[PDB]
Amino acid sequence: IWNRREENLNALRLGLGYYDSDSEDGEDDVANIRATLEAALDRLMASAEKGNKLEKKLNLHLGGYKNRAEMLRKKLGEAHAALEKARNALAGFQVL
Amino acid sequence: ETDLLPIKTSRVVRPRPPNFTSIPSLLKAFQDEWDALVLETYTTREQL
Amino acid sequence: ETDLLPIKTSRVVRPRPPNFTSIPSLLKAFQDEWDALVLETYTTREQL
Amino acid sequence: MPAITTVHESLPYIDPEPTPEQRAAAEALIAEERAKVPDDPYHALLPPPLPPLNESRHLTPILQNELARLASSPDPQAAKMDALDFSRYEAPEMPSIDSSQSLEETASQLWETLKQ
Repeated sequence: IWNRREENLNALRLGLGYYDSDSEDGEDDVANIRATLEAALDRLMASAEKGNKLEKKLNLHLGGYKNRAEMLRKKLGEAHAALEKARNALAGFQVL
Repeated sequence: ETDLLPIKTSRVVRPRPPNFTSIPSLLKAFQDEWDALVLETYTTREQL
Repeated sequence: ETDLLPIKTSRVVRPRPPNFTSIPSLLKAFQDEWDALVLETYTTREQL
Repeated sequence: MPAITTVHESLPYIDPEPTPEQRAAAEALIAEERAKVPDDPYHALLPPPLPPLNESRHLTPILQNELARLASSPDPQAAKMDALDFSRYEAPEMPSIDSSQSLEETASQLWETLKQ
């Protein structure tokens, strides 16, 4: 019965509590869908504002750590290149 | 550890579709699958 | 009668066909592509 | 390990450093010797060449196609692939439901906006 309800009525239609079984008018369903879309847009805007504030706080907290990690990665890459050059020079020096 | 017995059978060779022959197509398919899964989870939560 | 245990599949979740568009299948394909690229890069680095 | 086994009577720490004119004369003699006989592409000291993308045992056909697409670009450093649809993850605006639009089409547009 639940599968038949989820197959006849859409999952988006069944997910809203304003979809009455006796409401056969499409205008009422359209108005309910518009109200649900407006509420979802407001909730998404509030969640996006909260996430932006949290991301800004985390960036202000860890910008120095990120810069130190980037500098360490650049130093590690330079050290790897220097180690490869030194290994090639050492092999050439041993052959010579 | 003890109540679960592994099954040793032949590997299910999933056929690669010709549409998923490029990295961008596979990435788009994965993004569409993730969006569909997120929408299904949201619909299931709303229905619950 | 004793060493053979039957296998039953639960129908709580929806039946997902074993296609290449699945999230685990896409993740496995991406991992295989990354492993192949890593092996090719390692061979090229050794040759270089 | 290098495959160079030639022995040349060179003592950099013992013999005097050659002058730039002497180095130029030695380079000219080496160039004359190089022009005397053709170079051998099948030399034992030279390693084998790199195999093609299709002949690589580790490169996949999709990886070969991506490598061909990258090589076809005039600037491989700036060759950026096409991004995915990131506009669908943004905030969905209210759709402009026209007065002449049908109820079913408006309901479908509202359902798509609600799903987004």
